[PDB]
Amino acid sequence: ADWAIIKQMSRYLWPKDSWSDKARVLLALSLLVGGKVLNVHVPFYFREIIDRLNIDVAAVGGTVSAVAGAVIFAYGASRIGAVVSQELRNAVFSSVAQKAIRRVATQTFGHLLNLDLSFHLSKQTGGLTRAIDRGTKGISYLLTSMVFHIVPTALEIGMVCGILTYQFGWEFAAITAATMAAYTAFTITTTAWRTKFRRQANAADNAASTVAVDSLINYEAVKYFNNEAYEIARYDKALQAYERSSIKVATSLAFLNSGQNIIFSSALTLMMWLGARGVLAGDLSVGDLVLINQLVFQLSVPLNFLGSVYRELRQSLLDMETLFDLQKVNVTIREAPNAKPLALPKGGEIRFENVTFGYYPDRPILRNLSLTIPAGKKVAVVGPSGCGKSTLLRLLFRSYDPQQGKIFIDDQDIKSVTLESLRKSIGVVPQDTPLFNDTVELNIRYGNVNATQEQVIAAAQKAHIHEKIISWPHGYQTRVGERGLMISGGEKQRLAVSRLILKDPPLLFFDQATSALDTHTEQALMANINEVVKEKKRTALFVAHRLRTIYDADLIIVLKEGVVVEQGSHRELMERDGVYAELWMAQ
Amino acid sequence: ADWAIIKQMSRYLWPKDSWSDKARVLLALSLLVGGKVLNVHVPFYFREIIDRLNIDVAAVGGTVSAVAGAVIFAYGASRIGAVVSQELRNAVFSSVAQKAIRRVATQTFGHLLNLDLSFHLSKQTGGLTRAIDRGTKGISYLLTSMVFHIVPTALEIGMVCGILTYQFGWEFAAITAATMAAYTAFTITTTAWRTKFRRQANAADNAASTVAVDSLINYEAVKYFNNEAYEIARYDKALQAYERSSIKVATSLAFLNSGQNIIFSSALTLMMWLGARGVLAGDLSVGDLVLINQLVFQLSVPLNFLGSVYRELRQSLLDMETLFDLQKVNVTIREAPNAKPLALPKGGEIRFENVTFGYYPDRPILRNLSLTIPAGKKVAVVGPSGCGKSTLLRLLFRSYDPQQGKIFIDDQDIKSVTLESLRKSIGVVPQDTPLFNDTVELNIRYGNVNATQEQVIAAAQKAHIHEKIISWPHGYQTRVGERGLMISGGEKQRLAVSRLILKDPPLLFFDQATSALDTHTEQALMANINEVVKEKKRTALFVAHRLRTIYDADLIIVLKEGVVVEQGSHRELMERDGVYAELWMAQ
Ligand SMILES: Nc1ncnc2c1ncn2[C@@H]1O[C@H](COP(=O)(O)OP(=O)(O)OP(=O)(O)O)[C@@H](O)[C@H]1O
Ligand SMILES: Nc1ncnc2c1ncn2[C@@H]1O[C@H](COP(=O)(O)OP(=O)(O)OP(=O)(O)O)[C@@H](O)[C@H]1O
Ligand SMILES: [Mg+2]
Ligand SMILES: [Mg+2]
Repeated sequence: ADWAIIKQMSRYLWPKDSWSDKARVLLALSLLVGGKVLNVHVPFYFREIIDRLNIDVAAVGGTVSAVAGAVIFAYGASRIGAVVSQELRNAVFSSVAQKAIRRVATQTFGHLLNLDLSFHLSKQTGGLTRAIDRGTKGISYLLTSMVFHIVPTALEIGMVCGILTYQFGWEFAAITAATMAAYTAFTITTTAWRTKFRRQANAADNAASTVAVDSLINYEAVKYFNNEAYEIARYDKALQAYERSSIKVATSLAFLNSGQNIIFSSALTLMMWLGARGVLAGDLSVGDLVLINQLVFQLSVPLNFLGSVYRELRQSLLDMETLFDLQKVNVTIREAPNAKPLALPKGGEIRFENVTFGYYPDRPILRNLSLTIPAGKKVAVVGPSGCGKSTLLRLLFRSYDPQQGKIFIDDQDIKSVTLESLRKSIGVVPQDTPLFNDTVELNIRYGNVNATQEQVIAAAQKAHIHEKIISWPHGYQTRVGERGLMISGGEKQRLAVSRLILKDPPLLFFDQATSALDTHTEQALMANINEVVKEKKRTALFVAHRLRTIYDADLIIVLKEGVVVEQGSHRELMERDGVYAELWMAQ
Repeated sequence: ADWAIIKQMSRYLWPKDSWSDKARVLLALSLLVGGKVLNVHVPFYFREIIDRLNIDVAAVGGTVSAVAGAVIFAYGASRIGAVVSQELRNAVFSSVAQKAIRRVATQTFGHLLNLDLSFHLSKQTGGLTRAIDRGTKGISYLLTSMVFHIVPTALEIGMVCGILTYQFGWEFAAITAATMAAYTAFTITTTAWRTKFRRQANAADNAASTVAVDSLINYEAVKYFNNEAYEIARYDKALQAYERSSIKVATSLAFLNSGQNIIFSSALTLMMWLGARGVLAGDLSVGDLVLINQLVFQLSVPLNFLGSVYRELRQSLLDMETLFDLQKVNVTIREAPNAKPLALPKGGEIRFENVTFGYYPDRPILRNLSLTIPAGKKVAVVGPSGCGKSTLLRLLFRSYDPQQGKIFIDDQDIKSVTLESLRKSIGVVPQDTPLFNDTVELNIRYGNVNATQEQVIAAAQKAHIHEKIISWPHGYQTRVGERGLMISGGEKQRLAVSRLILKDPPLLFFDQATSALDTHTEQALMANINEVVKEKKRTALFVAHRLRTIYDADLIIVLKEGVVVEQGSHRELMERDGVYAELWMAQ
């Protein structure tokens, strides 16, 4: 299972473009091998010191150079060389690992921004970004563990087994092979038993994080309804589950490490018994026994390093499948192949044909819908609340596809049109208008990020917000706060209208753009919007509950129960005495 | 500096309540000392094996029991005992560490929920929860490092210095003291040089995380204005800064580890030179030399463990000051001492007296404001957009304090009244109404979490939303999505009205509660709200831009430029021919 994830992740070890990080990888591998070779030499120099001081105890000599000085310096310099080269390849491979981090994070964020609207509506705000940054931390930790601690250790077992089989009998090879067999059997058994606790801890951690994020987003809601203790209790219960699972994780890791060190230390005892038997039989010397012990002990050091941090490693593994499964989710809003960009031969003629749509398959909202928005005219869509008139503005934008029927913009099915050209041809003021946690000028220029300050000021006049922004102390640098909450709702809505004005699209969709404005302000703003639409011959589609802003619309579409019940102008709908008349007579 | 943070954190080692986690701490410390003692015995048993196999090479014997069997088993069993007791105290102290994690996280979340509104408006959504969970990870990692790797290592230097000074000369004590001096000097110098890179990496990581979170919150904004590439580029630049700083961090950690291992291995070489000189002079034996080397090497193992994970440790330290500084921020909205709960002798008579307020000190918004909301009457506050009429509803709630003047609810200054009683006496429908990412029924029952299903259904009828919820497939279990975006805005607003209805407060504040509703729906909802207010004699304060919902209000307050320009009823404001007349004649 996880072998597939490791195979997919291995492409970041071997990039095919830069060729300089390839040189860094090769240099890190060469320093890895050199460090392991020096680390395996240092027991040989210790054996040489032991033997030269043991056999030369009878003759009188000095330790400066006569007996053991050169090999003392050799031992010290080889220890220094081993550790220095290990840290040097750590420093070298750090750059490759961090470049892989930035590339993975940017790619995954870019895939997130192209996912469907339904996924982003049904997710949790904290969960996605937690998956992103925790997955990047996982990539970094797992790459650094595999290159820094796992491969060097496996190479250490390789050379230790080879040297103990070469310089000594096959008995040591048999002992170490049985040790690796028992070690692997114990490790896989206890890992198959440790997986439940570690996935439960991750699930409870995610639950606690989502509780905290959802409580902090709705801080005004928790203070308005005095549910601070309720949110604290919810967070506390989630953390109770998390600490129970984490205690089980740690308690079962201290069984893994304990048992695998039982196996390793029993191996060390048996090998030292074989060495003692060899020493007493005259085959081996004291230095050979200390060589055996030192080799196996220097093998122990990386092994209990891996045992100590196994929690973080395998945590990064389940972070691997959660982030990669986030990358593997498909998009249901896909461009048809060989798709031409959207063209507007005449004005933005929008035509719905037999459109049937429901976010849930058992509840159709638009039911056999068929409406024709004329080209270049101001068109108003009215109706009861929840009737499905702001679901036009997100299904015409192709955030959702109809189950039946087709949508045409100038006789072009929007399914057979590139998403990029369609979404640049449509500008919409959303019903709720959250702003980025930045200044006023940045939020205004978000409509066209490469627009100059004069265009931003012009869109500020056209949205009837500029004089207020001048009257403020910070001017256009006034911070709007989190989700545009440090300014008033009417000013925030006018900023959204300013974004639409600065974008200047052929198709304009206003989803109650004057809902939070007083009568004078909405009157002036509607005057500016109407003269913009009439001057540029834009196809403007106004979804509005305030009928007094759209009584001069060219076409008024009354939408009830997801079907057009009546169309026509204001006066025609008055002599129809229909649903629009009942809406208007109720003032 | 950081010593103060460690002192403050040390209270979680010594809890004063449970006394059972105190027993766990003592058991972990006892197993710590026992494991270190056994780990220091195992070189002594290796020395004994070496000596018994060296001096007894002349006489013929077997290794089973005659020469070295008992001490081979002693060596192996002591190694097993050391590692087993180390992992056992890790398992024991894990529970104490995790309980400290849950307590710290719950306390810090609770302090966050009681902070000021201004702090929550001016913060970043990702940043606070990232600080919380990353600080909890820091608490866990730093406690486990200090009890698991730092104190055991310091105890190891203690016993290694003591044993080498006891069994051998003062020369080894002088060498090891000079080694500790050089080690500490190098470590503090390179740590003072490493702090810049590690704080820059944390700052860039926070910047990248905030960019990602702000982009994902505004997914509809980035798709509506086609700024996916812009957000990807912003995230990529932040990640560029992060990877540059992380590469510098790792490159400077591989200098710390390299140099401190230079110092340690030079110490080991010098001590083995002294041991060789002692062996050649007849004072020492071969086993004593291997004892020296084994003691110092088993000291090396924890030291390069700390060197390998020093990044994570000191990262947890700067997480310590960021989370603790989050806990040290004060609240400016504080209850007066000896504060009595809010009483309502007559109805909810609200009176503003000379109130002067501005979120920025250089821009007053309410300027010498003086209005008197009568008791038990429906009162409407109208005015231009941005005039400061929804800043009444958050300054009467005491989310902000006035700079000058006082606010009275039944002749009780709300500054001299407990926040809990004041905020339970006030229920408000906010201007924007985000919902929790849960079902419809949970969002409705958030008004009173301990209310039964019949009361939830009753508030659903009174908010004119129930029949729609029945018509849905999932009923009251319909998920509303992130921030209530998987339902329509009118239905979301009616759910907020339902929360206010279920809360049933004495004071009702509606901040444009019918802004996203059609004329029939707002007419029916206003009928239900008006009969609720009249039946229970509630003091209802309606902030509304739709004047047709509040033409029957008992008092209409016209608020322009932050001062009451005119009051009175609808008819009186008509014969005044003032600002309200100009609002109404503009229809
Ligand atoms: N995923 C979804 N996204 C949007 N609406 C959904 C979804 N699932 C179910 N619905 C329901 O489908 C209906 C679609 O109506 P729509 O959202 O267009 O109303 P609206 O025109 O926005 O009304 P208003 O503008 O007054 O809020 C809503 O009542 C909503 O409750
Ligand atoms: N942190 C802040 N939160 C809210 N408003 C702020 C803040 N800082 C400054 N302001 C300004 O203070 C004024 C307060 O007015 P308020 O937000 O009550 O207007 P409003 O009643 O919401 O008008 P509308 O309902 O038409 O948007 C606003 O004009 C706003 O620009
Ligand atoms: Mg709508
Ligand atoms: Mg308002």
